[PDB]
Amino acid sequence: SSRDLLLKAKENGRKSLLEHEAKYFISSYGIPVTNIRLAKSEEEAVNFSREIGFPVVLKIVSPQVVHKSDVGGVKVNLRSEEEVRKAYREIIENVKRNVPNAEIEGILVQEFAPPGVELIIGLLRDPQFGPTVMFGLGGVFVELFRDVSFRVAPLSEQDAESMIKEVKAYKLLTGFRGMEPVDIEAIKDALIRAGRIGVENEEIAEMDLNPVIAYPKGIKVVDARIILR
Amino acid sequence: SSRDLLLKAKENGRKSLLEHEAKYFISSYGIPVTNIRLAKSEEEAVNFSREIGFPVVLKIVSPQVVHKSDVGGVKVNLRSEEEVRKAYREIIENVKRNVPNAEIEGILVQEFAPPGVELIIGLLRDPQFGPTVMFGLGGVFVELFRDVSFRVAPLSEQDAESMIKEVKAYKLLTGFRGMEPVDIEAIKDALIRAGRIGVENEEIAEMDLNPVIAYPKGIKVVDARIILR
Amino acid sequence: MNDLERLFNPSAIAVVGASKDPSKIGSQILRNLLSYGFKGKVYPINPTADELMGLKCYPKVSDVPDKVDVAVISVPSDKVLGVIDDCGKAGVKFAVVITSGFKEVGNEELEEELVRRAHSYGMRVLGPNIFGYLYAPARLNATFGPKDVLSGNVAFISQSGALGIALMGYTVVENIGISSIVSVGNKADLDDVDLLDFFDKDPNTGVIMIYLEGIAPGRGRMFIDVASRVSLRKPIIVIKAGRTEVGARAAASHTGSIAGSVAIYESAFKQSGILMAKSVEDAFDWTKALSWNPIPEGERLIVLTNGGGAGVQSTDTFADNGIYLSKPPESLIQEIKKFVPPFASFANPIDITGMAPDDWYYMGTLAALKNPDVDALTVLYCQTAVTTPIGVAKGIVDAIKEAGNSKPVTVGMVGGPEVAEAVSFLNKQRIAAYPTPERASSAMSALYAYARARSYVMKSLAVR
Amino acid sequence: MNDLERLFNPSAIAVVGASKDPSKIGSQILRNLLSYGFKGKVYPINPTADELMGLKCYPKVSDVPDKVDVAVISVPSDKVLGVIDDCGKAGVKFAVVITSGFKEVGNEELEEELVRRAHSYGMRVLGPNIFGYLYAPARLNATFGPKDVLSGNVAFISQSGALGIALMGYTVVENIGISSIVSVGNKADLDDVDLLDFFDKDPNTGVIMIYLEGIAPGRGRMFIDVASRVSLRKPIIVIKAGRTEVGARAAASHTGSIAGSVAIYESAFKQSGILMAKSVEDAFDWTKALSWNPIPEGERLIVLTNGGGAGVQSTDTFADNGIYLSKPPESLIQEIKKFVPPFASFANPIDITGMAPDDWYYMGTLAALKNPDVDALTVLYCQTAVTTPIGVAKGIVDAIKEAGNSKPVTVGMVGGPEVAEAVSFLNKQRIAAYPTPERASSAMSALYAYARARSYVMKSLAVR
Ligand SMILES: CC(C)(COP(=O)(O)OP(=O)(O)OC[C@H]1O[C@@H](n2cnc3c(N)ncnc32)[C@H](O)[C@@H]1OP(=O)(O)O)[C@@H](O)C(=O)NCCC(=O)NCCS
Ligand SMILES: CC(C)(COP(=O)(O)OP(=O)(O)OC[C@H]1O[C@@H](n2cnc3c(N)ncnc32)[C@H](O)[C@@H]1OP(=O)(O)O)[C@@H](O)C(=O)NCCC(=O)NCCS
Ligand SMILES: [Mg+2]
Ligand SMILES: [Mg+2]
Ligand code: NA
Repeated sequence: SSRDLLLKAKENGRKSLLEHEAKYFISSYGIPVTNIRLAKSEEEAVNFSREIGFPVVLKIVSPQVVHKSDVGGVKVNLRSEEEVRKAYREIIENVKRNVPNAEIEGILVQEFAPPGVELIIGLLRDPQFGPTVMFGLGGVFVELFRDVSFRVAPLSEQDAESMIKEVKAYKLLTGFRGMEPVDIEAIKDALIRAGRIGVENEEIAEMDLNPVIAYPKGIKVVDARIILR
Repeated sequence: SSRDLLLKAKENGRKSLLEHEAKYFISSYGIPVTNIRLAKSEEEAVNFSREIGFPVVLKIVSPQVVHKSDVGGVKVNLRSEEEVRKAYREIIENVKRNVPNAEIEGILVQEFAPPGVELIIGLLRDPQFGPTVMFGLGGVFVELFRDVSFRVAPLSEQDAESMIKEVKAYKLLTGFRGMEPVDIEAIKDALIRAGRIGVENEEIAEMDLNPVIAYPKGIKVVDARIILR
Repeated sequence: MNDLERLFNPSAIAVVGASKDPSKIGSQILRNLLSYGFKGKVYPINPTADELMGLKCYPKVSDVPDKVDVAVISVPSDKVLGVIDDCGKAGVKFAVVITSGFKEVGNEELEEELVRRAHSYGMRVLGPNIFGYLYAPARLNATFGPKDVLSGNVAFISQSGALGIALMGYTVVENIGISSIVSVGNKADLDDVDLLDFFDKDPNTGVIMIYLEGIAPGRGRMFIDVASRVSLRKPIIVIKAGRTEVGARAAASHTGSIAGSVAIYESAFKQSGILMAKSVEDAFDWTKALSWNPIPEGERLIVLTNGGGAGVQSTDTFADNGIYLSKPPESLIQEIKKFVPPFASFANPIDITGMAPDDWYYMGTLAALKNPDVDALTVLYCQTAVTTPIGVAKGIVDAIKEAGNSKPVTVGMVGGPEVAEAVSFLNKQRIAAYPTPERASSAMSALYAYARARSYVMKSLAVR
Repeated sequence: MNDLERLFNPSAIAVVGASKDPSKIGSQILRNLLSYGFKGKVYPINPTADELMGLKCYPKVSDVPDKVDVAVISVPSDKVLGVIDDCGKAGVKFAVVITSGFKEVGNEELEEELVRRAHSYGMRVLGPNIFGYLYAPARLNATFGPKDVLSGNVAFISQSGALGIALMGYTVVENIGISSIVSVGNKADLDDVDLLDFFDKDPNTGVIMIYLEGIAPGRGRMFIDVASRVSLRKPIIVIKAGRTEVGARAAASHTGSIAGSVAIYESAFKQSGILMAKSVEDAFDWTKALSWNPIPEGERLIVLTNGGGAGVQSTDTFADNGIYLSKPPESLIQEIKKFVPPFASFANPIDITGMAPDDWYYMGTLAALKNPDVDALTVLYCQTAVTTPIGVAKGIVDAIKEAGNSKPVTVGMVGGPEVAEAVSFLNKQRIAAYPTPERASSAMSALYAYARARSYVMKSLAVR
């Protein structure tokens, strides 16, 4: 069961899932994720990156590092094994130098994400209403303008559709200069499933699918955070 | 007098200014523009390119080009005296070729515009209120969401400041992820001058400063269109 | 128990804390119970009195030779637990605790113990810190508020004390017919969900208005589930206290509670089919229209006006509420062209011009209501020299009757004292009438907002 | 030709089209003129009558042995140009043209000829297609509207006929004191700009309320210039007809014109320091408060309430208008702690508890108003049995008198018929009182909105 990931994390006194575990968990619910492998060796990364196909992105899986980029734990666009290979040591040094307290679960090999329209799907627990799903467009629209919608879970198809249409940046989903309309149905599906994750798993205090890329066909979660309690 | 640009156009039955002329006219009112020169000869284009500084954009100047991109009338990122001479002849050879019946005013040497926060400053004539200034954030914020503010000219400092703070995308001017706060005093200053242009020049029917780029210090109008009546 | 049938329709009610002194709260409640005409047994309870207001008085509820359903408790907080014990022994099912001095003044322990003790005897608690409750079908006024209300189908639940008891009086002024008034105060036990469940099943109640400051932790899901199903058949209007951040803090300290999230309450209200009113006046205007009208079957809303300016005010008000007018059906335009001049407008609003006499309101209103392709009607009147306000009003009444059907109608009338009387005349006949075109248009907008809210709920409950 | 002194203050006025038939419009105007008490000379003009209403009648204005300032013309449009010529011959300065059938029915040609010809005689035109005008300081009622209005300092200009004449009656019901009513109708010549200029210099007028459908092409700049300068001393409230896109088209069709830009009108009003009302109710509520109060000198607004609920409604409403309360001066809290219980809240609103008797409203209002760190007061009252509405009102009256200053005050009172009477009582004293806490708060917010509007204009006029 995918619940084993939650149990393992609890047993190890951890209060969030590691990035790859979060995506496995999410994926088990039918929410599409960018493909990933956890590299336990310079050799395995380079293979996993050979396997997943190219380019790849590399970053550090550690229970101890949270904002990765400013610690130098994120390397990118690595088409050849050799292109990657320097990155494996490159990040290792950078985290060793700046987080020697940190535990190194391994290095993460991340499949590439063609650009698209970015989205946020969140799950929180409101004291009154319990598991609540939130939606908004990525970048400055959630982060700066706070343009988000909420629905108390479980979500009906009506809930999902209307909360998408509700945000001010909604027209970013229906075609604009240099961007086709994206798969609204696929967004709705993910919103509903996010709500289901909250209703069913009491051990999850919070979830953040950010960023999520919307395409004309399908969506893909690029990064996922799952907080435990 | 910069009014000679308007009179010249009127006499030739043109209903708008050429893009270099609109910039000169705007400049004469103290609105900053990206630096440009009109090259008469190849030797001047080269000398101007050194004056303006690389990289420069080269584009044909003629009243006949509906679309400058597709007559081979625009070469980009020219970084040397060599490349300037090269493009200076490809354009003319290609534009003489594909639109021979077209008076070549010259070739425009244009300064590179560093990236920043894009704005729109506009001027229109309302039947009730006459010359009115329009302000908005660039890209999707005006074009898709139509997030704009208006003030009837002439503008006071109070009018300019409040109309900036009034648009929903205002926070893009006060610092966000990956971008410093920009020069609001410069923006106010350009808005007031845009109003002055409209009040004073009855032959100008409308004006669009778009894109305008705002930096931590100052702003620069990249493109300007002026319609006559 | 979860069933409140015998809270609202008790056979016997005790008033604990009534006094020889008629100024005390218990005595005021007892006085209201008798004057409003309760037909069950009333048992005043007082340590020494032999009788109060012509009724045998007992020192304890447990000494009453009868099954007491409801004990209305009006003794100081330090005596309440004692009275609960006695009520518990006597087998009382509902304790209506008037008394203040509990969670709202920081004494949490006392409130939790009040509830704990009540429940150990299977007794439910309304309150504490409330002004009581009224239920018109049982001729039961167990409040110390006004002695009377207009009878009707609106249930009003109030978490606020002072505003609650004052709005109880305001219903009379606004001609709103009441089925029930319930003060819920501190909501230590019985709360909105419990009451909504009762009013759902209550055939005397057609509309539910709630002044709501907050919902208890962990109670919100159940609230949505219950309100949702109620909204399928009965409109719920909520006046939300603290719907701005600063106001959320303002209600957080008046009540003994932390402020919940504004945005999430608003989504919950949307998922529940609930209409959120930002003001008392909006809530009462809407309650009135929802109480006296069926929901519109469709979107063919017609506005009838003798003034262009009033008609444009209405148009703007409808637009702000997402309601857009469409050209009227050709058959209606033809019906009306039979008596209006050529310089009349038919864009919708239908402008019968400023020289319209009284009877054109009768003929116009009738034609619109009788027409198969008209779903709803807003009639606007500006007082001119050529009309009488009361004549226009009687024409609207006669046209509603002669049409036979029930389509929603609202009326907006502008003018001097004669209009104020005509408006009052219409409201006393349960025709939703208002002194401005914007209020008449806002009231009709609520009828449509409710149709749309019901639809939101129906679609959300769709079977997969 | 641009001074309107003799329009509002004529020595002599002719009514052309009055008749022995008392039902005709001309006759109705003449009756209003005499019964409202005009003290100058009135000249009925009729082809055959020797006298009308005991006044000597002439067949032509030019036959009158006197200088006629104003001619009120109530003859069919096919007769108007002839009367204009005779007025012109007689040296009439103002033609007030009641008559309909000009630009609003598609006959722009006739309208422009009317104006052209009037101007050739140095005569201004008001209208055409209007119900007339009223100027209280001259005891001049030249309308066929209500025969009377409450006297005061509000000038009301209306582009709408039916809504204008109805609102004229509504001012009485809403206790609004009037200095002038002006129907401008088609605005073929004299318009809002011309009128603002007069009311700017009129010491009888302190507030200007306009019902505005549109401004003429080329006229907007002059409108901002004049209105902004008026706004420095006198508030202007505009009810804008067609403030939504949908409504702008509807107004664009009602008048015969292209649809002005919604956004640019909004900006023009802001640049004018004008308060835009979205409704009749808001416009009248604000007018009352602005007519009867000075603007606050600072932002230390106090809300005084005998119940949390009303206080939170108030707080939310103030917050929706960009008004945020701050802690009361410690001197004030100390003053009020002399009589209120310790579980009273002093966060602002100052909650003196539901147990507050009538006297605490007097003491509370007096303490707040006399305090030098308090700039304005909203008093909120929820009717309970421990008080009387009229006692609370009289307390407020006495406190305002005792304090011997003018700080803005609004009052919100919630309850039954006794509250309606108390509110009516306060408004008859020119204390702005309302039957809900949101309306009292909205009205106080209008005073702040105006102070901020005036400041906007002052800042825009600052010398470089
Ligand atoms: C409940 C409250 C009104 C009681 O105060 P009170 O009436 O002045 O207090 P008293 O002690 O005088 O009243 C209780 C009466 O019942 C009697 N009583 C006391 N304990 C009793 C008991 N166990 N059994 C029966 N009667 C009892 C008292 O003797 C007194 O009667 P009396 O006049 O014959 O002596 C008061 O404590 C309170 O909470 N006030 C605020 C209530 C409120 O406003 N709530 C709603 C906010 S909207
Ligand atoms: C102005 C209006 C009311 C006149 O209609 P009317 O009173 O039915 O018209 P009449 O033809 O009867 O003329 C009125 C009187 O003026 C007299 N009259 C006509 N021409 C005259 C002239 N040149 N000089 C003097 N008196 C004249 C007529 O004889 C008549 O008097 P009488 O009854 O003694 O014959 C009408 O044309 C109109 O415009 N109605 C609508 C106006 C309106 O509603 N405006 C307000 C919009 S809010
Ligand atoms: Mg009309
Ligand atoms: Mg009109
Ligand atoms: Na209180």
